[PDB]
Amino acid sequence: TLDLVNLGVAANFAILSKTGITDVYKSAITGDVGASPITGAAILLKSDEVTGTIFSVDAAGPACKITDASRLTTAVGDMQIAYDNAAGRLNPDFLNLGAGTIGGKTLTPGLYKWTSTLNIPTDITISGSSTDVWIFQVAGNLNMSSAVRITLAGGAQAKNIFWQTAGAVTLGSTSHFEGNILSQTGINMKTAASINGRMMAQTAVTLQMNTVTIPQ
Ligand SMILES: [Cl-]
Ligand SMILES: [Cl-]
Ligand SMILES: [Cl-]
Repeated sequence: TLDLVNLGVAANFAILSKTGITDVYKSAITGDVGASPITGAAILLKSDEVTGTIFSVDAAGPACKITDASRLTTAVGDMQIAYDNAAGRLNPDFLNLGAGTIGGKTLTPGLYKWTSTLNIPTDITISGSSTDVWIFQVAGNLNMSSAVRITLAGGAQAKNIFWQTAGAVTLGSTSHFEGNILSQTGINMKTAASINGRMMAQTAVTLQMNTVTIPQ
């Protein structure tokens, strides 16, 4: 059975980036948010958008920010460790499933790899037990089209789903994502898309009136 990806201190964040968090008011984020090593001024959220704590590396940022460089440095390091962990998993159960487009599929537990960009243009289901683990390795971008829902079935839990992407992630408007995202570049959400999962970007996270909830 596939091991979880240990997020370390990054597990405590709904959104964690390295070059900031952009936002088209109003979003609704549940969980802590942070960015490092960029200045906290690059976190463009307000306090009424975040249920939790906004962490900054310095004295800049939203009014409600907490300055804690050492925690952010550990979280971002742990985020990098998790990204490398997840990208380093060997012996995939699936390789280039659906030839890079996977609309309509039901995904069972395991390690999946794509040597291209992955597209999700219609609804999909992730199906498994409450202890099963999915790891999706994407060597290109990860795209999901407008209004696409990812449905969880059989007891599958968002906290046991990990998406590792070497390129940028784009979630289209009204879409609904499930699982943790470890992006090597950005994670870009569009108008009123939602995610039950974490947004861990090694560049920036950009939002447009999104709902972001940390997995329970
Ligand atoms: Cl850092
Ligand atoms: Cl990769
Ligand atoms: Cl846009």
